[PDB]
Amino acid sequence: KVFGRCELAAAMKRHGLDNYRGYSLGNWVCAAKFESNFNTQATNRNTDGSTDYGILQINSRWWCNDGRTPGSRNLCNIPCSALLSSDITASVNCAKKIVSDGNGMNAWVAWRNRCKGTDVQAWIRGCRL
Ligand SMILES: [Cl-]
Ligand SMILES: [Pt+2]
Ligand SMILES: [Pt+2]
Ligand SMILES: [Pt+2]
Ligand SMILES: [Pt+2]
Ligand SMILES: [Pt+2]
Ligand SMILES: [Pt+2]
Repeated sequence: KVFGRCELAAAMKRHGLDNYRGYSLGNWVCAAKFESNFNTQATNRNTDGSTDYGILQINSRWWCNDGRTPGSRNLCNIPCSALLSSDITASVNCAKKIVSDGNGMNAWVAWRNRCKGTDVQAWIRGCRL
C-alpha cells in the first residue's frame, strides 16, 4: 500500500509511535517518507546481501528473517515479509525494538541524513490526529 502522509501519521499514532523513546510523530513520518516513500511494499537489496523491508526499511541482518541473509539475527522474531503488509503493525512493533536498541532513530540512515535536526513537525502539518 502507498499511504498518504496524514493517513500514515494517524496509523503511526494509533500504534504508539508518537513520542515513543521521545521521538515525536513527525520524525517517524519523515523517516518513512525518505526510507520507503510511504510504500509498504518497498524493498532494497544491500551490498552486504541483506535486504531492507517495508515502510521503515527494516533490515534482515539484525531484525527479521528472510531466509537468505547468511549469519543474520532475527531480533524482532518475524519473517521480513510481514513488514510488507498494508497493516503496519509488524513494522511498528519491530521499529519500537530497534529505536530502543541504543542509537535511537540514528539506526535509520535516511532519518539521520534527511530528518534529524529539521522541522519534522512539517510532516504532520494539516493532519487530524
Ligand atoms: Cl533497520
Ligand atoms: Pt488509503
Ligand atoms: Pt492499524
Ligand atoms: Pt498497535
Ligand atoms: Pt515524494
Ligand atoms: Pt513485539
Ligand atoms: Pt489526538
